[PDB]
Amino acid sequence: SSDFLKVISSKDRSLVYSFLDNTIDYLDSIKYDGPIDTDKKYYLWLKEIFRNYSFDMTETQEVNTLCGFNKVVPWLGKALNILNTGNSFIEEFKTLGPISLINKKENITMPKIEIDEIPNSMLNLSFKDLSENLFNIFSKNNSYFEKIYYDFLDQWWTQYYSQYFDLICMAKRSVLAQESLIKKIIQKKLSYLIGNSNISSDNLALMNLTTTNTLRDISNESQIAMNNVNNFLNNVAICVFQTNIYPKFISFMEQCINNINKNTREFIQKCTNITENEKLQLINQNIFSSLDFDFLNIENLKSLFNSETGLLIKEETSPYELVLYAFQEPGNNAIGDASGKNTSIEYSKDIGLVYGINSDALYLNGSNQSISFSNDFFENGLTNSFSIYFWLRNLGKDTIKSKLIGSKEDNCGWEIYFQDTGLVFNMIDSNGNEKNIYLSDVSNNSWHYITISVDRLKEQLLIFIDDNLVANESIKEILNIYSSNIISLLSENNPSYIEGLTILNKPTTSQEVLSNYFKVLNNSYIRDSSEERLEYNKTYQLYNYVFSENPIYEIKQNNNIYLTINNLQVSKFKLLSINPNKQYVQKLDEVIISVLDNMEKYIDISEDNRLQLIDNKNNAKKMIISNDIFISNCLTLSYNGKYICLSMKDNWMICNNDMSKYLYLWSFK
Amino acid sequence: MPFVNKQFNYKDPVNGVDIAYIKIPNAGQMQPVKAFKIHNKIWVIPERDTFTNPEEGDLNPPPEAKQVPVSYYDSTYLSTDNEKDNYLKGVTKLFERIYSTDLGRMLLTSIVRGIPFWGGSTIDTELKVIDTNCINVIQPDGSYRSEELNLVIIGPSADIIQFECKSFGHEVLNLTRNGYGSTQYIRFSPDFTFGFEESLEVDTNPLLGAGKFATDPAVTLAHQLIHAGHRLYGIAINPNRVFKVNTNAYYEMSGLEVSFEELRTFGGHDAKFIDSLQENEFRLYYYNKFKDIASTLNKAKSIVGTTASLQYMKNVFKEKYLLSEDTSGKFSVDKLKFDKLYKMLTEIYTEDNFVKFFKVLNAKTFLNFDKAVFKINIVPKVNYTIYDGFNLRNTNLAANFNGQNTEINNMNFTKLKNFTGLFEFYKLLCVRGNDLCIKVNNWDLFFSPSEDNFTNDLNKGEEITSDTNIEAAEENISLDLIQQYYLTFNFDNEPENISIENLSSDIIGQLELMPNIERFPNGKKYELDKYTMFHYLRAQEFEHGKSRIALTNSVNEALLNPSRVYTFFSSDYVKKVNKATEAAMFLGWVEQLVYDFTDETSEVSTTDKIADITIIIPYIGPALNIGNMLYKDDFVGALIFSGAVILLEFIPEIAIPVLGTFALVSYIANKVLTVQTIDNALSKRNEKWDEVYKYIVTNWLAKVNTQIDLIRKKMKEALENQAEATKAIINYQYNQYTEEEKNNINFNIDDLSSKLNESINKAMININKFLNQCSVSYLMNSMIPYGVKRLEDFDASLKDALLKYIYDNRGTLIGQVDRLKDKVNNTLSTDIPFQLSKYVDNQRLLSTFTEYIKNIINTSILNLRYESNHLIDLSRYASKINIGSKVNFDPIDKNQIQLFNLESSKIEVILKNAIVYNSMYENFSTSFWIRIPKYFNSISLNNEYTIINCMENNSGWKVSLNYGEIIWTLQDTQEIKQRVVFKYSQMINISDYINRWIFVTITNNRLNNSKIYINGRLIDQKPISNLGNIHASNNIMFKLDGCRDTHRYIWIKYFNLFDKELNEKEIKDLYDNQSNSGILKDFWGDYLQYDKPYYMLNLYDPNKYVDVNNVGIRGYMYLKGPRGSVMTTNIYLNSSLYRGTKFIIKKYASGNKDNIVRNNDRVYINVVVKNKEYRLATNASQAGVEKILSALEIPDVGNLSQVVVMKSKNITNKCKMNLQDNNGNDIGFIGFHQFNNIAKLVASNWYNRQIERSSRTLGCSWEFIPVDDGWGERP
Repeated sequence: SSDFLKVISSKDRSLVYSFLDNTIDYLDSIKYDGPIDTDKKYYLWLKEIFRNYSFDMTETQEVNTLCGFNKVVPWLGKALNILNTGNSFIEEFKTLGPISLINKKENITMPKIEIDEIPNSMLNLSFKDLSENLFNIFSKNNSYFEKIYYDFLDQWWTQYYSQYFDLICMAKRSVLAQESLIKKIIQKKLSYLIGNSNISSDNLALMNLTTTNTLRDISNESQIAMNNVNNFLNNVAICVFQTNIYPKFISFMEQCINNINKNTREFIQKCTNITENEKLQLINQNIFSSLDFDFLNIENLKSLFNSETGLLIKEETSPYELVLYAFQEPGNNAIGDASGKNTSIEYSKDIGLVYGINSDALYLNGSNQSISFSNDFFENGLTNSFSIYFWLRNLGKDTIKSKLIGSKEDNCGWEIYFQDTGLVFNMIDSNGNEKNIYLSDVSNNSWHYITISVDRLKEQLLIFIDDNLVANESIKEILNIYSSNIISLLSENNPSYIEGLTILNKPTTSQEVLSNYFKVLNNSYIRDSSEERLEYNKTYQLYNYVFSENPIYEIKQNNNIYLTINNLQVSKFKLLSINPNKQYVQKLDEVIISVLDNMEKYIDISEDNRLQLIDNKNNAKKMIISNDIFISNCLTLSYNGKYICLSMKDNWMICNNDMSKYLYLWSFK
Repeated sequence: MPFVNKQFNYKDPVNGVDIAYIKIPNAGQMQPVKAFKIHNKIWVIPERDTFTNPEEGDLNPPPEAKQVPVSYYDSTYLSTDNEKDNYLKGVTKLFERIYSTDLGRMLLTSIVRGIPFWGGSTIDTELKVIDTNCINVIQPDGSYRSEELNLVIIGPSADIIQFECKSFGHEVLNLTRNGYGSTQYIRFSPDFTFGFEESLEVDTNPLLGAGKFATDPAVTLAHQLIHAGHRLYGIAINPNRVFKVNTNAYYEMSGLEVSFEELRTFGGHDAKFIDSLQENEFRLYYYNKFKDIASTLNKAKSIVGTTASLQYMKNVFKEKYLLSEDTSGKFSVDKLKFDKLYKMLTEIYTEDNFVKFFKVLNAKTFLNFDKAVFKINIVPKVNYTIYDGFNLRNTNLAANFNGQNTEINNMNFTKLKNFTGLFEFYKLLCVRGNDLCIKVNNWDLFFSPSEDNFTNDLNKGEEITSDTNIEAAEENISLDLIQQYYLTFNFDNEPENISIENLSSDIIGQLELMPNIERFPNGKKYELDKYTMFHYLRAQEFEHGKSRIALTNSVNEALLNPSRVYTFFSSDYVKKVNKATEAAMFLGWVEQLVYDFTDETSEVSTTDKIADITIIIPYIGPALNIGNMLYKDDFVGALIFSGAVILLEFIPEIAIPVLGTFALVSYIANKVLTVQTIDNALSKRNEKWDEVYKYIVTNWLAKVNTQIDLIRKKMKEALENQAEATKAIINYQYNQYTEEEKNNINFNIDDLSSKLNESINKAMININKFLNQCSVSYLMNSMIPYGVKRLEDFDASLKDALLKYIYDNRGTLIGQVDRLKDKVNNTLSTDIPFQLSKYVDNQRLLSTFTEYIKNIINTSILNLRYESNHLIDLSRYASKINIGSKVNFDPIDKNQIQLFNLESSKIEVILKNAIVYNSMYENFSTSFWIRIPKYFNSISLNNEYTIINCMENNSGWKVSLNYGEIIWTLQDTQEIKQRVVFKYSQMINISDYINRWIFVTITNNRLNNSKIYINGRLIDQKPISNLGNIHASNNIMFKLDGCRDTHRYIWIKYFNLFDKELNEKEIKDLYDNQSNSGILKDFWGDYLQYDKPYYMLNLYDPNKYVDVNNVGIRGYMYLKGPRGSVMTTNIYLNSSLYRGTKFIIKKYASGNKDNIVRNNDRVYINVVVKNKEYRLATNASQAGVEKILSALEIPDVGNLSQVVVMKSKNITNKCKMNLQDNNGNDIGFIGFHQFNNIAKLVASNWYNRQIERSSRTLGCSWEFIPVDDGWGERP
């Protein structure tokens, strides 16, 4: 119902009070709807009920109050009878302030405090000893003011935060009551359909299995709402301390410092062994101002509530269902799950590990190399949002639709296969609805960061390759996709490198994908065009960002050899370091560029800043390699603050900085 | 290589080579006019154009006003010799400015090279120069010569701002369209400019000034010049091709006249109002014209009218048209070369690319109608620069496109009377009743294209052959490709100024007859059953006068009374403004009004129910009566239920045809041809997907995006009207007071206007995000699915057809029919997703976050950094820096300033007087990394000393220090002061603030609390809403002013000062960016360095320190305590940080001599036992997941693993030490494990398995403490 007065006044004892306007309205809309005869209608009804419940519970709104930006959770007004008089909870919360959320609002009393006056025995003391005693008095007074602040903090807790935590616990209990009511509705509908329908028995079994997972997801959404209300009320209590307790502490301390300053000034003016100038010096040296009792610290006030219980809950309910980790130990290779969940891994013991982008990556032959990840959440269902992202580098050329990875039980589930030179993402539900999407230019012997986000709340399918939103579809017409608990990595017919496989139980947004991409890429490493790791003593070939299709050629002119593009034998490029113990090329390091001729030659910058080829080993000077974190592998070569850029048409390279930025960019292959 | 070879003066004597009298082609006869040759075949006539067209021989304004939104008419302009000299100087300057950029250089090179073709011969074997494409230059001696030229710049026609191209055609040909070309006369006036309004850049520059901006005249000259260049190559779209616009409905505009050539020239989103079908049509048509010209050149035998050789003319026209020459000299038009040339001329030389290269602020779409006329002056370098335009560098004008603002840079723009007066070309909109009627300007209304402009051949079936080629993708034009073509552009070839036979003394020529355009109806009256955006926006208007005006939410009364203004705000706002304010609380009342305005206008309503739309802006509802109904919550619910369809004034009439099936020609007994045919079928299917998506995108751009941009502009007008009405009411209240009371209050309207404009700017960035989301949502949800459905039907049809095709050829393909069948089934069962970023480059996430960080760093009004060998401002202002002699810089990181307690150790920053803080309301922020040593002497107690001072005459802001305290202080003019303090106590074992680098940030919202953040997290905040006018110091002093301690110093770096209140996430990003995640740190915060001993600390157990049990193979490392404590009474008490053994980082895989440790560095680690070093070595042969870690003699390390990989993560200045052997095996992170009662040092892979971090795992986080003088404790 939606009327607590009517709920109590209901003599029939039939209605039960609730505050889920979306769910209540949805139930009112399908009040005259036709009966749910088949499993498809049941899936539609269950998904709609889950979505309405999650939009009713987890919804929050940011509001700007006298204390900052706060996540006001609107349903508390209809959960704990907090300011129901106004039009909305938020309007009352703003026009009345945080202090209105509690009953007893004027509770702070001044602690009973005694401060020792300056002893008279110091009258016959020398200037230095009197000053030292005054310094000790100053230190003790500061410590006493800190103690008064701690007493005020404890008083604010015990008096004001007690009521707010009563609100917290009552609101959590209300959320649990609503969750139990919703689960009651779900179970009664499911039992009625089992007992009074002609649905096939296997469909009833799958319906039960799916309803279990839906109930688990409802529990997760309830936990999200509980965390939301907890954080909102914690912030409100801290802001109450800001706006109500601290000004009183400040006023009391202002009076106290005024009195202590008066006493100390009188004592100094009464001293006999002190000159007038020294009297003024001591008077101005031992004054108290607002800088001495200004103990407010927001980080400590918000860090009171941090605890080991919070960390354990946070890591136990971590969205990371699976995060594959891999490394090489002397003797063998260790591959497994690092998410802390119960996900079991069964992998073929012939899978090697080779360094990928940031960590090791599994190398798959494509025929007999199999990995199987078992986890209950992998079964998916009607109303669980999830996300799959990883690093993929194909080493095949097969156009045949060859399975890469996914969970597919009896044609039901999700999967991703190689196809043509790209990928295919397939989502098949029990009812037969299929979402089939094709991704182009993915299998290129290059690393690509693949992300899929299935969001059952807004019913959105997001697919990112590298860092581009390559697909944004609606899965509003996809019902239960219950599959096996096993996710299988096979990568049929294509040997490949797979790194950082990760499955989350939460949808992923574009910002998170961009952040993960740049965070993994920006590990102070120099990458060639193949997204791999550039290294020393490897025969590369140089290309420009603007002229990536046009390589670099070596040609003889003016008794020298110069490198240029053509609008010609392609030059071979290597990088050399000073230390022979360095293998890969890291960002921000010195390099000597080398060209493999009949006898090896090095690079140099001539007077005209042209790039000349020399034979002297020590005459070649050291350039600096850098790049931009916004770009994966477009590195830049510099020397003494001046980069290397393409010259004007005449097209060699020049060390000048009076042209466009695109000219400094380079790449290797 | 300057564009003009010499300085030209209008009073210079004639020369007959560059400065001379000339006679242009004309209908009858006229006197020669003085003209100047600026470049090869480019002339300038500093005179009003009154002779190129006899129809415009009068400078008096025509009886009918032009159907142009912006107009101006005066005759006395360009009548004096001084004015003509000014005109010449401005034209030359704009030409130089265009030539400065690479795009302009390419355009001018093509203009010079683009000589009109010689087609004045009736004999087909002779090339005769057309008479009308030359000029008669009078030699000084009396005789006259005839010279061929490409372009001639001339003065404007009767309308000064009517910049247009003119030319003289042949007897019957159309030289501007047949590829011949003709001489171009541009009626350009560099002494005037338009005034428009821009709003889409508030996302990038949130400090845009109010009023109208002024178009850079160089942009206008580039537009006219490329229009003339299109004329020169004879590829101009026929003017009869006009974008048709619907007109019947009331919300529709009375009309619009834009050519397809104008849309081609504008570029950007204007160039995509043309479907690929018509683009290919035009390209093929001009390809045919070029092939005709090539054929005409092939049948040439000799030349007429000059002594030039035949081969020379062949080469000249080959270079102009990029023709191909065979061994026999025959000329043919290569498809690739013509394609590249047409791309260069049409989709590269667009105005949008010129705006990108000039880095100026120009209206992106032609629908952005210019509003006013501004007289300017560009020759004085103090007013306009070649490389910078109105936005003078290193000045106030450089920042935020301010130099183009006509209310701020008011000395450079003079407002002029617009002859297209208010309500001249308009429509009357009436709501039935009395029937309330308003007038809305013609260019104020909605623009809707007609469906005729969108034609497609999708319904046309296509026949597939084996050798069929698949066209390349239509990539968007970016600066990468422009630079690509500039690199290969040939700038060396130039036309020769050959001498031709003398022509007639009076050249007879007639300008081409452009089609006569019928004027759209004027004064048309409509009637409505309800209000609209137009009525609602007009209800927000008012008049300036002496009558009190009131803000009332009732639209009807506001329409009925000019003294009442409709506002879409709450009743609280209207009650507050309406009620009379007494003199006492006027300033408080104004502050309340400012807060209510900045709150309600910035109101947001985030939602998660709908898929892509995240935020909603409720007040859009009542602002423009968008959709229907009245309640804001009604609008929010309707938008949730329906979507973007409510926003649009009209529903687009999308019509996607049934896709033409592909017919495959059967090939018999040829497997290769058959497989090629089916592969081409699939590729053509993919191309079909791409082109139907492109068609839908163009439809959305032409029919939906324009509506959204119009709504955005109308919302901007609504916000501006709200601010103007509120400010007028405030001004009336202020004027009601007496003069003495006005003297009492330091009330400046300018600061109020700036604050309200900034609040409107924030509201507008919110509205822009909301409308962009709504437009993309409508595109993805109501237009794409129709195309997807048609594509799926086409896929099924072609799937069946290709299955039949492969069935019919079972004999030809034996065995490989199953492969083909499954391949067809798989390829046709998939979908190609609609990636909008492939067609429009406005929706890239990388651009979004790059602009985010750019706005973080470049909005700083002071970005003081040390670069090269000097410390200087790096912002848009480059303020003056004075460095004292005793200011030290860290040799290892020369950006870490050190300031002592000395008079000659100070950094004085002289700010531009336009950025010094003198404002009652302006928000501002500052940030810097500071490092304050531990206080030692008791004199430091109660001894506050300013470190950064910008306080003048007891007013301004100052960062000051104190014992264990950092204070921020503000003091306005009224002497009332407010400070906010971060207190850190020194009586603690281990502290994160004592002699540690601290990222201090201060954000001051004059409507809210001024707050201080430490290390990225909020620490304190105090209210400053009552502070009045703060007038900061003109200079800013970096010195320790007041500290009695002689040895007290501070370290400071990265001092940035911003003009906006940084939000929390911006502060977090600043902290994690300036933290230099690529470089490891030590305990204090300095860069970790090789060959520098460090004491060890563990984050899990601070009380313990590292010690060796014994040296040898069987030895190990362990932790022991207690840490001890260093205390000086009543000042400090901390754990002793100089205990235990010391560690040294030694280079192993470092490829440079820099003594800086970066991420993932392979190194050795040495332990200093009794002032002797040992390698931190280990053996992997020992069992257990945690393997022991020991100290070993360096020569005796042998083959044992000793590689340590240094990892830095983001923080508590931690460092992670992975252990690996020579084979690159992760034998594990270094931490401690407890055996018996000894916490020995081990390496473990169990730490690697933990990625959740935080609790428990943290044992692996070490910290290195170098001996620093700040701590000062004895070792």
